[PDB]
Amino acid sequence: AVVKCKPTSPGRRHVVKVVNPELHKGKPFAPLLEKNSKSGGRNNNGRITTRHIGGGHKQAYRIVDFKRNKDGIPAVVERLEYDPNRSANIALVLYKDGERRYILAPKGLKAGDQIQSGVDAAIKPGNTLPMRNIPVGSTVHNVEMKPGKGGQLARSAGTYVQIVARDGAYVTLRLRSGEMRKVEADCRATLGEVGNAEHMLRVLGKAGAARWRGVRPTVRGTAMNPVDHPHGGGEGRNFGKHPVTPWGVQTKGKKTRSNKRTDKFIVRRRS
Amino acid sequence: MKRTFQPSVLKRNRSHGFRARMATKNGRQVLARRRAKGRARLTVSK
RNA sequence: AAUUCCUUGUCGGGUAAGUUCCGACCUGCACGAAUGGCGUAAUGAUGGCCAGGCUGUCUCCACCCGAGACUCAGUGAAAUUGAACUCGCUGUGAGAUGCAGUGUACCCGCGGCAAGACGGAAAGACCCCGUGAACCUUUACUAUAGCUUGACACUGAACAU
RNA sequence: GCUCGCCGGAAGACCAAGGGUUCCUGUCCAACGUUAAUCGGGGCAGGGUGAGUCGACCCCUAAGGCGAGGCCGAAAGGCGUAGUCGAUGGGAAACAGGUUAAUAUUCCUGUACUUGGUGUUACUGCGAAGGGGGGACGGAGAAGGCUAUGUUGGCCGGGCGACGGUUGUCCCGGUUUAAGCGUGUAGGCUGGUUUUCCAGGCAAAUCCGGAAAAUCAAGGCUGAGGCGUGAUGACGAGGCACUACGGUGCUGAAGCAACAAAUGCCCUGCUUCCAGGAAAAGCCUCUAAGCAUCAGGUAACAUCAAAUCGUACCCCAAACCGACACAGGUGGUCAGGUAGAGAAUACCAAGGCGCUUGAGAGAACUCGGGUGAAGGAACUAGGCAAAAUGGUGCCGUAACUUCGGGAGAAGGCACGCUGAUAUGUAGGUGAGGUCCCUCGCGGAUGGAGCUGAAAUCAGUCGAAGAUACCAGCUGGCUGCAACUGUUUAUUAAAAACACAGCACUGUGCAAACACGAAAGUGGACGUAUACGGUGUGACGCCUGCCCGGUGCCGGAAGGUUAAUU
RNA sequence: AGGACCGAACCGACUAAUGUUGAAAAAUUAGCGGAUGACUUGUGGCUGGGGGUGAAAGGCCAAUCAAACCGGGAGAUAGCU
Repeated sequence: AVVKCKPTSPGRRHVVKVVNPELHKGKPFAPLLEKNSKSGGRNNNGRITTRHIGGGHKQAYRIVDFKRNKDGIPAVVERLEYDPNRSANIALVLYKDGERRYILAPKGLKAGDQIQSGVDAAIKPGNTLPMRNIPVGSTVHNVEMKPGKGGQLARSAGTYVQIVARDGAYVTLRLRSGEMRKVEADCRATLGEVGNAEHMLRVLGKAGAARWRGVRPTVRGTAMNPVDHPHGGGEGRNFGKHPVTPWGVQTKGKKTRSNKRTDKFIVRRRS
Repeated sequence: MKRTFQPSVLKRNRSHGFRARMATKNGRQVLARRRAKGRARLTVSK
């Protein structure tokens, strides 16, 4: 639920919380946890490769099952859990054979709801089937780009793709970006939308909240000196040049997709 | 005032010790130059 | 106006008196709407202004308590230094302890002051010069990483037009 | 040695780091010590550091490092797998007392404990580089139950006062005792037990997980402290003999209770919140391959072993970092009394110091402070500095406002001591006794004793009662930035930088982008409600006109146009 | 509950005076700010010079920074003193 805190202090005026009492108020499933050490945006050479990353709260990685390859075995949802490694919530599901796994929580999946994977699974939210058996025009998430490797599209809080066509061994998809991409008609997809839609309405309200997420402050570039950034300096606020990345790239319309390897699955790139 | 030298024998030996010098091509050249010069203390080991 | 050169703009407010401050006028030298415009409670070791209280901030300093300064004993530096038997004045040579003229002045210390010795300190940062540098900028020149275009190569097979 | 003064949340005590004999004794005073020096962290010599339980080593891993092969790279070399290193973390066990000039949880006394090896006996399904469990973990907050510790009383011993009084409701001192073993409490968590079955845990599994039944509710785990034992002991204020007045043998009384009480323990708990909170081993179990009148495993007893290195001393400092015996810097632990909200502050205890030049004088001037007639910002760039305000409780409190604030707005009244209410109240604590009982560290009742506010009334002293230290000046107008924050270490703390928020734009994942000749890595074990870049900078009302120029995104008829031919 | 309030430790460094061959190659004294957090701190680790890091000052990178230090090219060159 969305709730606006009261202005009892500067820093709580504009904070907007996304509270969900259905989430588990306890510890997560240990067998599906792993160490996840922070990097600070630094690579094996110790150099900052991605700026504005550092600090934040300690996080343990939940082993989420993006493949959903346990076919023909029903699973019941035990509880919805909070996952710090992603925007969406996860669901601890219990299979009939006694195996437990984590999955992305769809829109209206609750505790006790049954799910199933495979070609003979029912068309209901949470079930994962190859897009060959998914009716055209339906909404899915956690879509595979290559059969058997795992879902890669529509995994965020409230994301979803729409199957708009199915020509042959391929199917066409409307990605949340507006891109019209086509993938093989054997890649698995999960029915429904990822349910944390209110995640977008969240308002951090203060700088420290971003530091909790591991986001370090962003220095503009006009505030720097020319030795540090093209936008550089000047006596006062001058900025008399075309907007440009560090390292000299436009950043205001210049397309930088230079793959040319797929060049086939794209139809309606976007906009 | 906090000065520059804050001693730590562990960091001393790991940074300038014998095995740290013998672990790289250039560190081994340091010892060669100090041996040729005739240094009595090749390193900061002990 | 953090923006107004003319300029202390004009009027009003506040003061006995207000180049600042506040409120209006607009004649905006040269505001202006995300290099954001106008407002804005709260916040600020933030800038400016006005009051009460408070006072040695001041009128105008006085006294007192301590640490130094002063004297004795012990220890014992420093910058500086061409050499010195190292006065004033006027003039001279371009602002004189040292030249000319003249005046004054017994020899040597101690405590104080800091006008001068163009005092000490750092081969002036201003200025100019050097066919000196260094970083920075760009539609200065020449290049270049990168990005990108095509040809050939890795690279073949048939079919149809 | 007698006084005085200073620190006492340290200027005391114990450590790490670091240093490395500065430790103790004797001896010496040239140099070193900012003076003298018989003294010294100085010189010379000698002596001193004793561990199965402390720590390291060791077992285990984090970040990260190295890295067989391997991938990559002109060479050097780079990345990285299996692995192997790497604490700042996890992992078995010792306490008290006594003792040296200098060491001790290390020596001695007493009492203990842990992990292994071997052997004997008895009962036996043992076995992993594998599986599972466990280890294993956040912030804040809330009390409750305890202890350390303290206060008082009682008890024991001593004392009867340099000057009035002091045989009493007087004064001084002491009233200490551990680990371990046993008990398993306050309180916390969890429903247990048996059988059957199973797509899971890379194969298996009696283990974990899952499913369906039956049977009982009392089962278990964890757990401070207390009590008992340890302890007919040790310690013990003080005595009796030796007593070089440097100390040694023996003896050595009381050794209880109540109250208060932690930031420490129960608590790795409980509650709650979002930012969602290490790993591995030891340890407990499961079996596989394999081994079974073996080997191994379990328990008991006996016996052996537990090596090696460190241990002195300083450690907020004269011994470390600062060239100095330098107003500096330096992480952790212990945390007494009175007042106090308090680790502030003042004065004290334990304990430790008076800071390595002194003496005298009592000018100017400087420094650091105190007071000040009348005036009260007239000073000055500027109320710079100084002065002033200062506490608790009650009353009371404006514009404006994002309705939270503003606000401790402003401003006003009362604060001491004594007595009474009440021989010490409300409250808290809680004994004996009584009753119950699944007969226990139980419950109920009971209220002794102890402790103890706050308020009212009356009276009383002083110029002054938040009397000292401690301890907001306040209000009004306005610019800038929303705010908390960040910044030129060493002349600039700001209106600058961040900021939440907003927008544009890029990016479909082998993402864009970045570090890299490359491999690869980060981005991200993320997937457009995501990520990167740019600008703006809470919020509120808004964000207008111009695409000629430059750039960017698109497009095509044609022109022009490289290598090549 | 709080990048909440007052205020020690702790972390900072707004004002003034002193000091300026200082006690100190940036401190002392009196006040000052933050003080559950974008906090602070110990230990160890990573990032290496046209590079790092930077809530951005051209700041910091061993008292040195508009391109560290050491060595070398090197007796650079100096129409200037």
